[PDB]
Order: sequence, then C-alpha cells, then structure tokens
Amino acid sequence: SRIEREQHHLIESIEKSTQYMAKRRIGALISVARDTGMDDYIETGIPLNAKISSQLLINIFIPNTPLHDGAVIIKGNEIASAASYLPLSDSPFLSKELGTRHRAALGISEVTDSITIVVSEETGGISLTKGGELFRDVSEEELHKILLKELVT
Ligand code: NA
Ligand code: NA
Repeated sequence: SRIEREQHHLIESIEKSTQYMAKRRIGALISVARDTGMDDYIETGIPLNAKISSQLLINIFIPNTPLHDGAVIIKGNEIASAASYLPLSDSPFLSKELGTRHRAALGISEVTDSITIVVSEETGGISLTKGGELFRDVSEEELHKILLKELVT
C-alpha cells in the first residue's frame, strides 16, 4: 500500500543519508514528527515542503551552506523545513562529550513523541532520541531495527 511504501522510503532515505554523512563526519539532525504536532518548530526553519530523498537530506546538511544550520523536520511524507530550531534539554545526565545536536535531539524528545536522528560531526557516530532517552552510537542493524519499529505503523 501507499503509506507502507512511503514509510519504508523514509527509513531508507534516513539510513542512506546518515551513512553518507557519518563516513564524512558531517553533523546532522533529523527529527521525524509522529502524533505530537511540531508545527511550532517547523515555523523556525526555512520551508522546503519537499519530497523525501537521501540526496536532498545530504545536500541540506553540507557545512557552511544556507540550509545546514539546524534541524531538518519531517512531517508526514515531506521534508517540512531545514535549519529549524529544536529545544535544548536541561538534562545534566546527557554526557558532556556530546554536542548541541544531541542536546537538541534530547530536548525535542522530552516534549514530543518524535523520533530524532543525530550524526555527530566529531565522531561520525549516529544516535537517536525518543521520549527523553538517548540511544548513543547505534550500529546500522540497530538503526534499521529501531526505525522499522518506530516509523512503520
Ligand atoms: Na551522563
Ligand atoms: Na540509552
């Protein structure tokens, strides 16, 4: 069916783009909206309303480019916005070796049911946040299984 194919394409697009960016240590921050509206953070970014593709995600996060400075927010079947703000967690439990992208991913995860993916520009490690929890430096298998569980409904 249609939504099936879209959600699997979304997963593939996330997996391909973060693999590309992780090998090159390109920082990335991708938040996927679910039941909780994120329109109030979409409004802070540059509106794209674009089809989802691994290629567009990669191009967005290229450093020192107009769209890279913040978060991509995916809503339904579109890349809604780029360079968006996400709220920074105040948690002192988040390791000090992790940067602003991780703290923003943790922050949005505390106030929405979104699923947020981080690529670290320091390590290339991929992490995910959900419900105020951080899954740090996930494997490709782990990333795949989590995206399947959380994004295919
Ligand atoms: Na800690
Ligand atoms: Na954890």
